[PDB]
Amino acid sequence: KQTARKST
Amino acid sequence: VERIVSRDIARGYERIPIPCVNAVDSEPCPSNYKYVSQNCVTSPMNIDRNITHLQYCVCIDDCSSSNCMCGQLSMRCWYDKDGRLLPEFNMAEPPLIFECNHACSCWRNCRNRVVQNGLRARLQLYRTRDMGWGVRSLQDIPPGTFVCEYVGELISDSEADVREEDSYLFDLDNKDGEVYCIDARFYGNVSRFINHHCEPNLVPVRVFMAHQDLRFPRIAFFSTRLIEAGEQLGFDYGERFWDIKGKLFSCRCGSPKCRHS
Ligand SMILES: Nc1ncnc2c1ncn2[C@@H]1O[C@H](CSCC[C@H](N)C(=O)O)[C@@H](O)[C@H]1O
Ligand SMILES: [Zn+2]
Ligand SMILES: [Zn+2]
Ligand SMILES: [Zn+2]
Ligand SMILES: [Zn+2]
Repeated sequence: KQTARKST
Repeated sequence: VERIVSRDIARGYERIPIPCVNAVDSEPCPSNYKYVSQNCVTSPMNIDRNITHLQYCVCIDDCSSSNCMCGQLSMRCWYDKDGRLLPEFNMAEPPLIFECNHACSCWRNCRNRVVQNGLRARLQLYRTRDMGWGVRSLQDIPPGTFVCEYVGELISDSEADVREEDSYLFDLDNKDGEVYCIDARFYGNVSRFINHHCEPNLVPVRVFMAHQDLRFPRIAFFSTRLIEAGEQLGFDYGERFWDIKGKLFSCRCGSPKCRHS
């Protein structure tokens, strides 16, 4: 992705 | 020395105050966002809220038996009589939790309701020495306790991909396809301030309460061990965060087992 994502 | 810069960052929207303190510098309480205690939307999300689409239980007790259909959906009900996750709960690979809802035959005080009762732990927003604002616990938190929910603005994966300020995005599903994300940048609760830790004392769990639209789980943090009074809260942001941010800065969690330093 183009942006940082927190995730499980 | 410590200055209390807010009585309550939540303005009375939580069951207890969440004060903010600063023992580090001259900064006042952060105010560049709007505190909300429940998820919101800007653009419509079309969550399925058809009451007839809910799976529900027909329990004649307090939902602590083998026979609770909501427990069955969750694999089993993972909550003990104190609302804590059972030792058997897989923290490495958490199941989906389906709490009881308004379509169930049970009472509002049944066993299978924890996250829907909201934040109750005494938390505090504070100024850290080298990671901006962080969140600590003011009291001992036993293992498996619900601590807080990741709340913010519900957006599409596509929209999240054009949000320049990306430090507060949380993907609800890791798969490709129709996927959604909570952005806590503009609207968020205390969880927006929880820093990353490589050996975390919180784990995020996907939970369903008032609706069961699988596109829109709610994110609940549970403690993974005893959290002692004063301890900073942390969870593992995961690889989709550090894949991007690791090119810009290194992890300062301080763990001997740090994986992003
Ligand atoms: N383990 C860590 N090491 C270095 N920076 C961290 C970190 N955990 C969180 N952060 C910082 O906090 C951001 C997430 S938002 C978390 C709250 C933030 N400290 C604030 O003051 O608003 C990250 O992009 C990074 O800037
Ligand atoms: Zn039941
Ligand atoms: Zn039920
Ligand atoms: Zn019930
Ligand atoms: Zn680390």
